[PDB]
Amino acid sequence: CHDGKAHFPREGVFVSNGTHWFVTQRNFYEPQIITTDNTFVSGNCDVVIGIVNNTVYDPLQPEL
Amino acid sequence: WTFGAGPALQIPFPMQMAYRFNGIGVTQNVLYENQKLIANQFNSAIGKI
Ligand SMILES: *[C@@H]1O[C@H](CO)[C@@H](O)[C@H](O)[C@H]1NC(C)=O
Ligand SMILES: *[C@@H]1O[C@H](CO)[C@@H](O)[C@H](O)[C@H]1NC(C)=O
Ligand SMILES: *[C@@H]1O[C@H](CO)[C@@H](O)[C@H](O)[C@H]1NC(C)=O
Repeated sequence: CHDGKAHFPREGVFVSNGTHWFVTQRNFYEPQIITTDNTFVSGNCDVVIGIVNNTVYDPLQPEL
Repeated sequence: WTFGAGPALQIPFPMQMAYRFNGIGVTQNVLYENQKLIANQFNSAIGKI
């Protein structure tokens, strides 16, 4: 969940190491930061069951 | 399906379905938004066997 929107992975799954959330491919553990370039948005944060709160990184803002 | 090609790997059932929906060309968000509808249709289909 981010800013009231539901973000889903383009590929792979979301996993937590106990303190931080990452997105990784299913057949081999190789975690990366969750960003707008590896997720897609569909529906709001209220429609998905089991949805959790986090921040999704936007790679374009640091240069603006 | 993982236990059929190696060690068994636990997964939430709703996520197992999400993979199976992607496998037929239907974006996984369809499952989550309609999880209750899908579970209900399943329950009915099994009951009629
Ligand atoms: C999770 O990964 C982050 C980044 O490497 C690390 O800082 C944090 O300590 C890890 N958490 C645990 C419980 O290992
Ligand atoms: C997961 O299952 C437990 C029961 O063991 C239940 O209390 C919990 O609410 C469930 N969480 C989700 C997201 O379904
Ligand atoms: C996420 O945080 C909001 C407050 O901004 C809260 O209302 C909502 O219930 C939280 N959702 C989850 C899954 O923790």
